[PDB]
Amino acid sequence: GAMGSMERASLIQKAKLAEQAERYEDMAAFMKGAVEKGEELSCEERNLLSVAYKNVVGGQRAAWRVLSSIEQKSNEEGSEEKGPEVREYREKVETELQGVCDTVLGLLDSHLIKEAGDAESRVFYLKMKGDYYRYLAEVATGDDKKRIIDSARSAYQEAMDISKKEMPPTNPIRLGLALNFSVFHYEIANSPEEAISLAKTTFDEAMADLHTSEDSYKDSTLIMQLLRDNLTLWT
Amino acid sequence: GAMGSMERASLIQKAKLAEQAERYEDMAAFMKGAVEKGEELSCEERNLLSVAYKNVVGGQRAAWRVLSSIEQKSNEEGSEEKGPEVREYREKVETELQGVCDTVLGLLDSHLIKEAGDAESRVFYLKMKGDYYRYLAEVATGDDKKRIIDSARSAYQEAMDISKKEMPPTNPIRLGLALNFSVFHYEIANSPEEAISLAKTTFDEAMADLHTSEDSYKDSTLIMQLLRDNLTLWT
Amino acid sequence: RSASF
Amino acid sequence: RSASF
Ligand SMILES: [Mg+2]
Ligand SMILES: [Mg+2]
Ligand SMILES: [Mg+2]
Ligand SMILES: [Mg+2]
Repeated sequence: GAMGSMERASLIQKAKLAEQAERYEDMAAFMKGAVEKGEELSCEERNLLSVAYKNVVGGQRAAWRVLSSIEQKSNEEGSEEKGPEVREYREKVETELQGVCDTVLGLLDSHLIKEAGDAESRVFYLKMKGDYYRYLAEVATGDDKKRIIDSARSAYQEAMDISKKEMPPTNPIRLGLALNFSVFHYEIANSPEEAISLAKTTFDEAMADLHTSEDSYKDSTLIMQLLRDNLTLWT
Repeated sequence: GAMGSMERASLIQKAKLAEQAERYEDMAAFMKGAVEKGEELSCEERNLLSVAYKNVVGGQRAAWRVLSSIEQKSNEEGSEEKGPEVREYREKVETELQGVCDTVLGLLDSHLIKEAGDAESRVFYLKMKGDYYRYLAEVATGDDKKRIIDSARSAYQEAMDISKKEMPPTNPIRLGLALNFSVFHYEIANSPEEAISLAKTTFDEAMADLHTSEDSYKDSTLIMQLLRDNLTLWT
Repeated sequence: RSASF
Repeated sequence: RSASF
């Protein structure tokens, strides 16, 4: 699209500047242009792709939640009717959020996933696919909500199978994938016991592997603390 | 434009939702649509207009500063040349920021200022005009930088004359105008002594007027503390 | 309210 | 670095 005329290395360099500037919309557009160059992404470029859209969709999800809450209060007994404006604006933000999710899923399908052969790239993109279907599931209500949930579950499950076969239990991608799949179970699939079992098992198995550098120790234990935090919240 | 089909009251209601959602781009577009309805703005609508664009341009100014700093380091002795990407992206953000400033100044000129007859509305819009020319001055470098500075100074000076004649020294609009004009003197016009004199005089004159409600007392003293803070920074 | 990463 | 309002 608009990034077709810019060099791939320049799109990557400008994505790093945009992150420094906290310009995450720019960053995602730069990284979308870099992806559309057709070459596979390095580990550092995959992380930039992830950071950019996580921040874009993270703001949209936060706004959607503020508007959905206002809307639900507007639909209670005794609340005065204020017209269609709250539903209209909630729908406006919701449509934008879905558009970003579709953009990400579109990049994964054309053609990041089918070219990823290594475990680290393939699990990373399948986790992303699960995450962004999960963001769609947060706002889904119609006849596709079941199918959206199952697309999230399917992508997470495929990533889990690969990561258990191919990665050590302390690998940050494996840990982050298990954390988010556990959040899927708890928050989306109404399976809080499956969420808790997954989180406890993932934590204990990483704990028994920590003894195998101080730098990687710090990376894994950071994510294990998130599993711990959730377990404390959930039990 | 795109808000031409929406009711004025609906644009105002959606601007308040966008603020709750921290969706300041939406908020400004809603408030720009409400302005273009052609009716004068109430005090509450003027504040919404101000909040929306302050947040939009505030993010752009923060990003511009991060990029300008990187660029200046790139232009020092011993720094390796990285290509045109930093200057290109700094220019991209700068052009966007100038576009928002031009949008605001355009609203003030067509036709908010010429219809504002009361002191509170007229000083409010003239202060805004001074603020947004000041934001242009922060990034100006060419042959128009002198003229941009003088447009900022002229709008601030006209607002000051009205506010001293027409408002009490404790009025929040008068206080906020004097604070920002003092920031103009210090940061833009290279007149730090004029900045300090204006801040001290504005503070002392408000102090002698505080004895004239607890709610208005809290409003004025909040802004006086900003004058105090700056004086401590500047001396 | 759950944390993701 | 100066505060505005
Ligand atoms: Mg291009
Ligand atoms: Mg149980
Ligand atoms: Mg319209
Ligand atoms: Mg002196």
